[PDB]
Amino acid sequence: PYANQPTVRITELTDENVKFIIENTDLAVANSIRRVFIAEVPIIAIDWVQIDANSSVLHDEFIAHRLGLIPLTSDDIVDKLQYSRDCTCEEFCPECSVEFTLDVRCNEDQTRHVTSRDLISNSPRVIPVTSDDILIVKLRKGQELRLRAYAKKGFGKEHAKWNPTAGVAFEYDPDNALRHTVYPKPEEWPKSEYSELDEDESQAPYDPNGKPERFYYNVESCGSLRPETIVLSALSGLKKKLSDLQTQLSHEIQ
Amino acid sequence: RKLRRQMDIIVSEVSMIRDIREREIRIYTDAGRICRPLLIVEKQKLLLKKRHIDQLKEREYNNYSWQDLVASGVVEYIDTLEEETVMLAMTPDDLQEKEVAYCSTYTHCEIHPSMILGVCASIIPFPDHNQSPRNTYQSAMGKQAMGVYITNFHVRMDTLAHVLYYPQKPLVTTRSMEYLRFRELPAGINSIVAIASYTGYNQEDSVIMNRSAVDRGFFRSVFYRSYKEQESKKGFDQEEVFEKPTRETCQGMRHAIYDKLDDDGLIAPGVRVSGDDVIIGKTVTLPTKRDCSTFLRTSETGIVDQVMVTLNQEGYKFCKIRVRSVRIPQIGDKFASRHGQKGTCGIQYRQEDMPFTCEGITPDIIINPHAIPSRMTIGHLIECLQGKVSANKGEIGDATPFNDAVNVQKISNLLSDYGYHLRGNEVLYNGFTGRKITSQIFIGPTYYQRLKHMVDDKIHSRARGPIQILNRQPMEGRSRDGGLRFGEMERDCQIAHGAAQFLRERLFEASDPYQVHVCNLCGIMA
Amino acid sequence: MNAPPAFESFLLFEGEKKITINKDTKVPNACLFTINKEDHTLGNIIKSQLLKDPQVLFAGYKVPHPLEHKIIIRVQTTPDYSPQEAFTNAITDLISELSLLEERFRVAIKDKQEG
Amino acid sequence: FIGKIPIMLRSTYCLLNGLTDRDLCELNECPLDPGGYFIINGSEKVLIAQEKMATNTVYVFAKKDSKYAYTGECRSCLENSSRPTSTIWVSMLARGGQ
Amino acid sequence: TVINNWLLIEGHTIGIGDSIADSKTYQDIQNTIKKAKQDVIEVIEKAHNNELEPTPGNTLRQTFENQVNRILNDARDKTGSSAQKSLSEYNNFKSMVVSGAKGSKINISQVIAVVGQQNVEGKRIPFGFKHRTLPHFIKDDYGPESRGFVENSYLAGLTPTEFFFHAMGGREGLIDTAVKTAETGYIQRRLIKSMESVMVKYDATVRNSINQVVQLRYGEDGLAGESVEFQNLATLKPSN
Amino acid sequence: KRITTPYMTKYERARVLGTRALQIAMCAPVMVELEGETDPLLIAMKELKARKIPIIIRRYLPDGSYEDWGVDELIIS
Amino acid sequence: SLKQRLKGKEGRVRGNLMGKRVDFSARTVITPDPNLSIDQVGVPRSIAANMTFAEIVTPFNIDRLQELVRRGNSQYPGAKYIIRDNGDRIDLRFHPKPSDLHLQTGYKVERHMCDGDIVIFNRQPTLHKMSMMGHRVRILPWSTFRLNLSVTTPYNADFDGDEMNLHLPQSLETRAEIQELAMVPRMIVTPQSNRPVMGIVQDTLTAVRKFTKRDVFLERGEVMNLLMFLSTWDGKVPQP
Amino acid sequence: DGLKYSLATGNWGDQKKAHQARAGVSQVLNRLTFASTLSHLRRLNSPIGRDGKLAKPRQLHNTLWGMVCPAETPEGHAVGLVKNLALMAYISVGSQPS
Amino acid sequence: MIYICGECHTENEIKSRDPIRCRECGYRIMYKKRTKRLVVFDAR
Amino acid sequence: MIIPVRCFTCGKIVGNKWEAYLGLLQAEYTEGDALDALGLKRYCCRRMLLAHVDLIEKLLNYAPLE
Amino acid sequence: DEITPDLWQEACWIVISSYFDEKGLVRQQLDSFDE
RNA sequence: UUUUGGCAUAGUUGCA
Ligand SMILES: [Mg+2]
Ligand SMILES: [Zn+2]
Ligand SMILES: [Zn+2]
Ligand SMILES: [Zn+2]
Ligand SMILES: [Zn+2]
Repeated sequence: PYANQPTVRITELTDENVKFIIENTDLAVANSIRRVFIAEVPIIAIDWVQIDANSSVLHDEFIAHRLGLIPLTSDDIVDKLQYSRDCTCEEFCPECSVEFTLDVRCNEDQTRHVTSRDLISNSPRVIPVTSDDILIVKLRKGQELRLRAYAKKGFGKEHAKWNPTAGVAFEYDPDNALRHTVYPKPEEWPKSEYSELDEDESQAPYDPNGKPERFYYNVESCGSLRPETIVLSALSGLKKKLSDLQTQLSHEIQ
Repeated sequence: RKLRRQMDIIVSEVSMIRDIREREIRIYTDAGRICRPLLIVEKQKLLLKKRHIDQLKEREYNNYSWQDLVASGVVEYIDTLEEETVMLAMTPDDLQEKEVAYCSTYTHCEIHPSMILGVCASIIPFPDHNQSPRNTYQSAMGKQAMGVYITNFHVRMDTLAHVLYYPQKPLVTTRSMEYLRFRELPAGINSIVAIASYTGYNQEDSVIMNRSAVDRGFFRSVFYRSYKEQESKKGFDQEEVFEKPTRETCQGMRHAIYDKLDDDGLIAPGVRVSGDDVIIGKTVTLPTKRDCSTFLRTSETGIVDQVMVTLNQEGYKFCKIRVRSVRIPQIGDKFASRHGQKGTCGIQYRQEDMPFTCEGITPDIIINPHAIPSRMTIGHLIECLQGKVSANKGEIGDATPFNDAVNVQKISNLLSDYGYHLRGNEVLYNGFTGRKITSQIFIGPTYYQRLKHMVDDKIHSRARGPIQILNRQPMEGRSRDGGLRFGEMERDCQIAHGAAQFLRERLFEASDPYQVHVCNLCGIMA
Repeated sequence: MNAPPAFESFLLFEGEKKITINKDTKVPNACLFTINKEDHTLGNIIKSQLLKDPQVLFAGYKVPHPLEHKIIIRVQTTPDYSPQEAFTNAITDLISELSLLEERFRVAIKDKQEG
Repeated sequence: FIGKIPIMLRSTYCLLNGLTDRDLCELNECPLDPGGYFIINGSEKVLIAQEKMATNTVYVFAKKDSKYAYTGECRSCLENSSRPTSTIWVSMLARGGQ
Repeated sequence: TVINNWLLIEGHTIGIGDSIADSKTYQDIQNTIKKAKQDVIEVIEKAHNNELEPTPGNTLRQTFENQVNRILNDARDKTGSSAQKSLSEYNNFKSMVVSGAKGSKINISQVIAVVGQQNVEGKRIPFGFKHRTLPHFIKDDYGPESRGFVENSYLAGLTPTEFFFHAMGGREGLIDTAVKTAETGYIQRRLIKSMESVMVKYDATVRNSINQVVQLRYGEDGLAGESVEFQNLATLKPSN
Repeated sequence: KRITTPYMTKYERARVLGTRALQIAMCAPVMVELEGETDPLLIAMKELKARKIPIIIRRYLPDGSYEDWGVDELIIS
Repeated sequence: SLKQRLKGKEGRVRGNLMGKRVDFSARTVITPDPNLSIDQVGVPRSIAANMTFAEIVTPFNIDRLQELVRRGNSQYPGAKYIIRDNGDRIDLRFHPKPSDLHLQTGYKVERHMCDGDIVIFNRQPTLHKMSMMGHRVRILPWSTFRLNLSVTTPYNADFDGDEMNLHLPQSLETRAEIQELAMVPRMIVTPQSNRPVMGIVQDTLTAVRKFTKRDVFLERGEVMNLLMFLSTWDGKVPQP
Repeated sequence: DGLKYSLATGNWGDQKKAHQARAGVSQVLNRLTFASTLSHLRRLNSPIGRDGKLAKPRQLHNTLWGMVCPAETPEGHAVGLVKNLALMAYISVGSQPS
Repeated sequence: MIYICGECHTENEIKSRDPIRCRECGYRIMYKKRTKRLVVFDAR
Repeated sequence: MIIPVRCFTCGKIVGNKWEAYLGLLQAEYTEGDALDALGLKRYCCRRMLLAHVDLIEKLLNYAPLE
Repeated sequence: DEITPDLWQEACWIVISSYFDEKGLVRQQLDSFDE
């Protein structure tokens, strides 16, 4: 009638992705954890682009949309930052945003590459993660792009710019022991990387008493957060959501 | 034929036809005749040799071109009249090789059969695996597809223009696309499409789309509309002048704002405008004065992109005002493959909600499985498989129609080498519950086209407003507004319903009510 | 045009209750919890944890419409145990589970980094 | 002077004839633009090729919207001059009507 | 709602593997096609030697056309049946056809085995050229591929001649759709405007605007078409 | 001397409910014990179930004659 | 000429009496929605805010219509006009005068179309009774008319770009008429061939074919999830 | 003006006799995508005429192999009357027979 | 009232009364200068 | 028009790899080898660099209106 | 000496590319107008 | 301080 005792085993940990395994857990908790990786980990991404001068070939909304998609280093600052909608200011103070300034004038004849290197932050902790650098726009001789933009805290549910994951691989039952999927010709299907069968079987023998468990994860970060930070913030956020729901439920019952 | 093939006294386009049975030799030289080049065949051998191919390989820095091929008497133009007197080989590799003889006297040989297709039909990958009505439908839809219609679109001011943010050349392409410049000006995006039944919004030839992909600019587009206007001087009857109408000096106006304009009566570029804002303040003199300023269309909205002013043919000042409007894909926007798989966006789901493979790939689009069987658009499935092979291999796949070097077996064997199921299926996980979907989903890259028919350009409603001047009924003008005709079909349909009150309400109360006074004795309206 | 704002899928507007309880009159000891501005994230996990309870005779959830943001969770229980008690116990179990998972994930990170 | 003839773009007499892609860019003209159309009052107009029956050729048909069993039409037209084409028919009267 | 939500657990698709038959099935289809072509050649040789005799009521061209048409029809449906037998239970084409949701057995045969004869105005492809359907054949060739019998399935892809004849076949479909739409409403409007005023009066008779008896009772029974239904008379067929 | 059917036709039900709902919308007296009913159509439906609608249907036979049926007289389907 | 004005398809008697443009009509693209009942139609918020229905002021709805008058056109749901007993018309997007916002019995408020309103829903060409049917308005936050999938086949509609029309009855008697005669649940059976005009369609039909197979087995949580979507469920889990 | 009007409106023949003039020869160029522009520039229009009523032209005829596209035509009341040239198809420009 | 010549890109102050022509190249197509208003986009 | 910033499907950063991709192609790499060197394993990411058409280079031929 | 069938697939498309390099897609309109 | 609007053509395109 109570919680499982989930066990973690990290198989790989690089600076761009983390691969791990969770045993002793139901399918719903693992799926919600993957869902929270994708759509509920807050990061800092550019929003509120104000363009002072844009004589480039790409129109203004194009440049703003490209700026929004640039990932920003938000490893340790995002937790103490506040949502701008909740802050008490003109919506941009240092406690709820990070200012960015771009001012590029192409004077030489050669094609000028406006990259993420040209984004100057007012806070050193928050920079573009590439600082090759992400190309924003190419400028001709005589063209200019000059703007100031901010970066607010948000999560992937609101807009995909705030999604920190570059693809979250999730798997369970690599040998199809539970037969949650029914191969018409199981011999034709390649073995998963976590499969434990020999090269004469195609599926594990069917287990009627089986239950989903030993969920394999591979969380690849776009760069704005370290992958371990993504997972820790994900679990913290889901716990926070459940605690807030418990608070509201208690208030409703009383 | 010797003289024509040598470019002697007879020019190439002259066509000679011998009716042997009727003993006639008709030579035609006039214009209007259609012809095409065919390789000449002599004694079951092409006159084309490896030397000509070597010379054509160095087409640059040799000055050997097609005209020298015609001058060498290897290829000649044949018209449809002369085709009746021509025995033509489909391909030289087999049709003229020695075997159990079908015909030992071939006069010509096709260059490639795929050239029978036109322009819009030649961008179809694997059209010979489709049903021909869907080839026709795609030939229509490629005309309707979004894309970068021209490289100098920035200076041009066309009345309507649509430009896709991130167009891509197809991963699965035809050879003939190299000569249409489709590789330079593509119209569409390669989309990871999964052909699967799901929550139910893809049903009945509709499409589920990945909301996060759209947030990343997937099929995001821009729509340019240009409004032109000229001030004129017609004797002294009146005179139009570009200037912002002030609220005191002109007795005729609308409730829309007039402060967006500058002192010259024109709106500056880089200013948002709603569907009623004024962009060209033009005042016509009253024999005070009146306004005839132009506003945006009622449903439209956007930012003034560009503003050009110049003198027309007579020398009057006139301006053209390009208005940018960024269109994001939404529910109702049309999409189509290169196989006539027309469909609207049923609903948009975030990435977590979409189903996903074992390696975290969510499809950009989901289409209904039932769009295939009555269609028999097997070329769509072969395109998906070939595109998966192309993306894994890192090489643009080939989908020339009548090519025997490529078939589904070879594509499947190539795909199996990359650790995928040979038929393109994959084990997809339900994005909501995380459970494995029982059946394995057919998923892969496929080239999709956004058609110009967005929902916002075709949504309109009316309560009441600009009636006619004669019929005193609603009419169309300034927008799509003006009601919908309750035609004879709807009239008889409601008669079948027996809904006399609703029929009367539609036809009398809520279209054009009126009342007249008529004498009781006579019958004429008094 | 008619596109809803992106923020109104997780934000409660003024005078909107996060969670509302209504007794189901069709069956004794059954309740319906309508939670606004939530999705399958909480629905599926709460449903699974409720199914782990032995005293819960029924536990299910549904989103009434994907374009809308509500989850209706129906919970029926044995006569000696209320649905509200089961719901609270399930949420506390999930919170304990995720806290333990956080601690063990931190320990695993420290071992992998040291290793 | 007798008038002004519209000029099909990228023809032998359009100013974009035989210009390299660079010069087309300097004139803000797309090098991939195929041409083949006129500009009339700023509007790009294209002439659709009109299909019609070939001239000076004998064509024998069997009408039965008339009293003739057969009919040999010949839309004879002059060469390069006198655009009005004279259509002669030589018909055979149907033997059924008697 | 219930079935759409269960389908998220089940799921349903359609792919290349659903259009693939085993090698034995392809060999059987090819053998059937070879036999059909051989017996068409025998019929042609009988016709050329004046050995074919016309059936009563049909000229010799009609007799030959009927013979070859029935030959290719039985070959086509035999190939389609053999392909249908090759279908597995997990085959999604079969799943969508047996449910009646979409498609037909003819669609499966055309996708897998043989697209079949292409017809223009209810006949084989006519000799547009001088006694030829295309410039790639010899004159006076009444073979299957010559007159527009496409033998490759949509999976296998059509040859150039086969593709062009298939486009010819689909052009009639498009044109007849166009003329159907041209005749949409015209017959219907004429009918209603003849009949719009006819109504069941409160004495249960059926009368027009001018109040003339059309039927003494509606449908000769006075019953609406809503609540009537098929039944079987139990005393008509049994013997005494 | 009534020859017409004793059953309310669907068209009779439609027009009776429409007119009575309109009358209730114009503050007409209500002939059924309502409880928190605000929509006039629902109140009219409650009246029809109670057979309390004070309306008489004049059915015209196709000879100029007519029959006046009370709503209570007819059989509600 | 005068004779030309009356003859033809676009004459006064055939272009402006048998058919004519009508006020209170909207049109847009259709899209599927399995989560709506067959008698429900999704409506964009903009169309609902543009369209209006005249609600007569009574002592029961005086407070509600007063609140809607307070909202005005700028906020949805609201109202456009107040038609007083004298017939004079007060517009609400321009008049902040609180004296003009007083309501009393007999006044009519042209309130914005809201949820539960009855609307005739039509698809041209109109070929039978079921090509125009009554639906209940459901406000959903996008720019298309969402429909149930079962109502596609009476309309002969598919979501390939097809547009559909929506007429709003403006009067209580007409609303009751559409309720009692033209609602799509009443239109399930056609009198054309005394059968249902609508059945189960593509995905749900294939899925219910697969679902009712003998070997479909569902564990405890799966059936509990499915029974949530069963509206008519009595709340008793059947014996497995 | 005489060319200009005829190219501006697409009515061909005498301007004052436009009642019996052939219409739709000149069309505004369709600039929506590059493929549409190329398809419009390579377009053939077959008028109805007296001749089209005698034999049905909408159907895809055998001689259209290699000259026009086998599968490209607008739907509705234009199927088979509006065609597009094949890729390698080239129309004779005319020459003197002397 | 500043315009930019289409050919030579010269800023010209042109009144609403006089004809429009480039004051150093004679070119007859003029584009308005970008607005000095405050312009903002959300980066979505 | 220009290389997208993110991968449309998975969201991986791709905008910082177009110039490197072209540079590898100038080093006589097969396109599969170039994409493997850039570290794009999922075919969703590979599709974008493999199919991208860079029209901004062509748009920069035209002089700016300043 | 002669084009082998294995190399014919390259040869024919070389010929077609040479054709479209020489002629282009709109020779019809331009040649008619020049004539 | 409460407006509004060109008619008739021709072409193209969407759905049935
Ligand atoms: Mg449709
Ligand atoms: Zn702040
Ligand atoms: Zn009188
Ligand atoms: Zn200048
Ligand atoms: Zn990717």
